[PDB]
Amino acid sequence: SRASEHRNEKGERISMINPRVVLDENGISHRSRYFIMLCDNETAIAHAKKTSIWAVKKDSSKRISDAYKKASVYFIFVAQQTYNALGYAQVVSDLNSTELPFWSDSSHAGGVRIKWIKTCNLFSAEISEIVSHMDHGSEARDGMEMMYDEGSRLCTLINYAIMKRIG
Repeated sequence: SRASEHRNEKGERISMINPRVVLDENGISHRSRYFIMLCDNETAIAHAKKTSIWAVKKDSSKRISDAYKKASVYFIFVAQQTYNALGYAQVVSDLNSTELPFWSDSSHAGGVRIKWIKTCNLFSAEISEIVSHMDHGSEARDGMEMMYDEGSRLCTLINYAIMKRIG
């Protein structure tokens, strides 16, 4: 609990990576919010990367729409079996039950439009570690919200991994 007690002078929790970012007491930023998508279907991700659409499950739809209305929301995409990084995107529309992708099913409340920031298919060991511990030390649940510092690390690690493969 050295993260949870990392504070400014006023006792507000702050990010460990960016001290300018104030967090609530679950380590979440008011302005940039991050959700993990565990991808088990190569055809779905190929479709999502081409058409900039994703499906939101019923178990996480309410939290995701709450966040979309209050902050910038990002989805970080990771292969289910390996935690390979697949990319990250900003959510740029609210849930639309009419615009679901072909691969969705009754577990999904609706679709959202996204704007891709990075796309790749790469293993990053540090990405895998973060995802392995995202649910209070246990492995991530699909669609869960992560802490600001987790999202910021994942995005940088994806950016760095892509950058390094070009070289």
